[PDB]
Amino acid sequence: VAGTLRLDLAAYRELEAFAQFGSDLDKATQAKLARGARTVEVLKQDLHQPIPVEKQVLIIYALTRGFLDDIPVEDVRRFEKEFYLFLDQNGQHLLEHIRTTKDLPNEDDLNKAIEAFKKTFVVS
Amino acid sequence: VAGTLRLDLAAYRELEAFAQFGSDLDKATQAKLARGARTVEVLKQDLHQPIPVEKQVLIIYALTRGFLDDIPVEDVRRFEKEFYLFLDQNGQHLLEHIRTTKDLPNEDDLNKAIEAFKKTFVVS
Amino acid sequence: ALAPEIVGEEHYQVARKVQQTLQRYKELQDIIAILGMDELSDEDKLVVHRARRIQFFLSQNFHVAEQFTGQPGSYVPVKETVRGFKEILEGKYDHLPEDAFRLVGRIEEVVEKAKAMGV
Amino acid sequence: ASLRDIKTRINATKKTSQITKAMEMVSTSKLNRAEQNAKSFVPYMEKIQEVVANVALGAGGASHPMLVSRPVKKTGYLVITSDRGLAGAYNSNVLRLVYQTIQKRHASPDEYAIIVIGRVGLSFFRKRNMPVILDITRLPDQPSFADIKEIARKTVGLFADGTFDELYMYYNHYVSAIQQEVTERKLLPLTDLAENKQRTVYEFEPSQEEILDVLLPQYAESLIYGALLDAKASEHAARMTAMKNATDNANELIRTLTLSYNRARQAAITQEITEIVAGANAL
Repeated sequence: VAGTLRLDLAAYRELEAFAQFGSDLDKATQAKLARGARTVEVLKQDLHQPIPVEKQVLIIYALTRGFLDDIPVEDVRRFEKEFYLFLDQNGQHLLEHIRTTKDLPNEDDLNKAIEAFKKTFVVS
Repeated sequence: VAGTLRLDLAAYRELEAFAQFGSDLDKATQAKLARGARTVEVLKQDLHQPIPVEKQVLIIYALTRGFLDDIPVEDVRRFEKEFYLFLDQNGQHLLEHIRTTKDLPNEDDLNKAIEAFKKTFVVS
Repeated sequence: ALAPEIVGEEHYQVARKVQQTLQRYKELQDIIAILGMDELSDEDKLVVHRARRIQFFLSQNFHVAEQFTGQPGSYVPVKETVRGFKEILEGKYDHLPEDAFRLVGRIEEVVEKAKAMGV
Repeated sequence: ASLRDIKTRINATKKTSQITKAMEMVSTSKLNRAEQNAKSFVPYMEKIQEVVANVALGAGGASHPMLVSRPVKKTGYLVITSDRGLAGAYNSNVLRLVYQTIQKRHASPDEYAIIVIGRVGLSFFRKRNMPVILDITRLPDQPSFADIKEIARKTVGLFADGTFDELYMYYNHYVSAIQQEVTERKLLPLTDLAENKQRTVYEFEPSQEEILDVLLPQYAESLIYGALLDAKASEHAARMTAMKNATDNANELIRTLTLSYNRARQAAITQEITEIVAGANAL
């Protein structure tokens, strides 16, 4: 999951200085800026609150697979918090699989879990 | 009289730093540029030519009040010389009052004397 | 010695104007290098046009340099120098190419060189 | 210190390079939309050109003054310029050509008139005291027909009222990202009109007089709109090219400054170490 995140962050850092132009190329530059803003919001963290590696993997996968493209940049943090809560509530099989195999679980199962959480998520 | 001159010069320099190519041409910017150019022209002086503090007070008063805003920049220096000559003959009581009380004379009398000199001045 | 009471009022004024226009041309150098001549205002074009010719006219051919170039050299009086620079500042020779001002001397040699070149 | 001065100059040049790159990207984005507008405008112009070619010649004589020349007493000049500068020679070429033609073929004090589109043209003709009748500025980056319909109608009416007997228009034509030529068109009165191969004749209702009297102003307005679109495309392309050249110049300046920065850094290190060693030896 790390490679795509690195590429997106590099593109956003390249194009960051020109973010206040909404008249840019509607296809490439706008999408890159929209992905980079959410990436930066995801990479933020609270003080003295470390995150388990499995939850980090899951949230970065969700960010890099486009599931966050519709969530507002200001609500990305809340999306992450309630995603962690939803995970520790009813994604114990995925968490245990990641912890005990060091490898990603089934893609379809992960996508279904993410979509199910997005169904119950509320946007301000 | 000279409290606002520092603000005037600061605005003039800040605008002139880019106004020669910016083409912003806003009305306030144009007025500020003209006022700053006139002030810069006023502030020039010749070697070994001291002038009394009362006459300095009067000339910066005329500059700041905007009475010379219509005078051409190239004509500003001749305007100042003619103003000193005119004060050497008329309005001498204003100079006496300034040098005796360390304060400005009545504003209306100074304004009407300035207007009289401006009327008798030949604009080139 | 560059004082109005020593060299004369006209000499002092011409020297001050030449220095002022040269300083303005020097200031415009960064903008010229970055954007080019296209972005200068209408009067800045004139400032550059006069300044290049003034800078070229400041050059001279020397008597001691004849053995290396063949140019006989010149001796320009101060009155002729002041008159030529005043004429250049007044815009009298704005049409001549700037190469005509390179290594001549008197102001008439500029006209002769331009006419020889074909202006 | 020279090191800090060079560092500040490098930072300022980098900021300028970034600004110019942003301007270039924005200019390319706007050029795309300008090309889209130019593509969209084609069918209406084609249809009106075919109709006027069919109706004006072959179907009858010169029933309207706009089809036949009259003795010249005044000339109308329409110039299209950008509202903002910062484009390479785009406005300069048009203004210079117009002024040169006016001075060398025209310009009795009351023999001409100017229609100005653009703040640059307004400032130019005000500074040179050139008389101007009509004015329009602050046009959108992608102007619509409703924006210039009023000014085109006013120009057509002024021509029809006999204020001036011929009208000329000057603008920049778009060819590629590099070439923007200045083109001159005798807009009025309709001296040249192409032949159309369809050769279709309708039953005029009413007679062709009113048909032509309604059709010709629309043709003139369409021509004006097409010229405006071409001018906008040329302006965007010129701005893009100028910004690219500015970025290249900034990069060259940056590297030439980095060389001096390295030299000054070495000199400073040498001086500091020499002073420290001399102070140590002094004891």
